[PDB]
Amino acid sequence: TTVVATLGQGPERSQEVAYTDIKVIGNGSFGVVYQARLRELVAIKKVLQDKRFKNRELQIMRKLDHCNIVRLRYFFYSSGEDELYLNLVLEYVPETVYRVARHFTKAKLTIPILYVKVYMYQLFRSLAYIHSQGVCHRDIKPQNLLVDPDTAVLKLCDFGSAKQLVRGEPNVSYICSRYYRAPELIFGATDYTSSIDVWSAGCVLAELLLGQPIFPGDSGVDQLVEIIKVLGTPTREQIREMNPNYTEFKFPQIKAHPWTKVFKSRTPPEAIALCSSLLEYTPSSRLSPLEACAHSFFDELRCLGTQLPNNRPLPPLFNFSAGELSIQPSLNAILIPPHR
Amino acid sequence: LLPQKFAEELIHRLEAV
Ligand SMILES: CC[C@@]1(c2ccccc2)C2=C(CC(C)(C)CC2=O)Nc2n[nH]cc21
Ligand SMILES: [Ca+2]
Repeated sequence: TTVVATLGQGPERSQEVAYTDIKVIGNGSFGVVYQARLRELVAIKKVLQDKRFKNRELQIMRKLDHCNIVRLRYFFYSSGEDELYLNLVLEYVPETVYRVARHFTKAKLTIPILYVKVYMYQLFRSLAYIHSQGVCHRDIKPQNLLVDPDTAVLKLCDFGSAKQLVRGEPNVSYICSRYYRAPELIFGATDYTSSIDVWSAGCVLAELLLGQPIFPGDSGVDQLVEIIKVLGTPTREQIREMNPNYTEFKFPQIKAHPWTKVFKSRTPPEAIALCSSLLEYTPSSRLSPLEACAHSFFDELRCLGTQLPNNRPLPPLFNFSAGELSIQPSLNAILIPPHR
Repeated sequence: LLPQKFAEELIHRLEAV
């Protein structure tokens, strides 16, 4: 099939595009996700859109431009039977962090620590950027992290849950994928911040170190239970920061599992340290995304001459825009290694 | 959704740990 579509980036410029081998990759009322070939493979998300309002995902993507965010190549509209569909044509990336992790778990293997570092730096850098653009992703999970199998480039994708969190506007609590859902959301907070993304990113990191989700809850309440069996019962003051409607209950006091006893032997200490700095009950005690990029755990990526395990160059890690260097300038000396 | 209902559920699950 062939269509005239609008360029994803730049001024409103039209381009005739032609695609074939259209196959459903995923269904659901959240939209339909196809894969097709243009001759490059591409992803197309078809979603029903109320004609009277802008598409939230489209506006966010047209506003982000970063090497660690999936590119919107084109978009076009469609009808069928006021029934309007928006079609987002996105850059196709062969793998996801989820697919890679499952290959390692199926093979009963551990992901090499260097790739954990390379991937998680890029996630944290991408979160720094989108947060600086006013966008909270709200669905950070391995299945939404695209990775190139060869270059180790990581791109965040699926902004269908994403939202600008405006101070004072209530937002939906039952958001994110459950294993990665921040505890304040499980407590039904509506005034949460973009630090829910950092909680989710901490869950990914732990998952890459463990070989399985850190918090595998089978329901909303069991998710809080899985978190508590690791972190211990939140204090009343932590509950107060999450949702003050719960400060007056008597929750049972469960001891924390020591962080160094949560992870396998030979897990790097700085990896454990970073996890504990991200996986904090109180949202404002979680590291900022840029703070996580500057963590000691990523020191290997800043060392002159560090290379990928398949002996290729590291992907772009230090080509910071002027905006990025303005986010938390006091980390700039750490973020930019001396050798520039 | 009611905090008392949710908290009571949570307390019962935590007690079983
Ligand atoms: C084609 C759609 C896809 C995706 C869509 C939504 C979330 C994550 C990834 C996707 C893949 C490869 C895959 C994991 C085998 C299947 C798949 O869903 N790569 C992509 N690149 N851009 C979009 C994608
Ligand atoms: Ca459980």
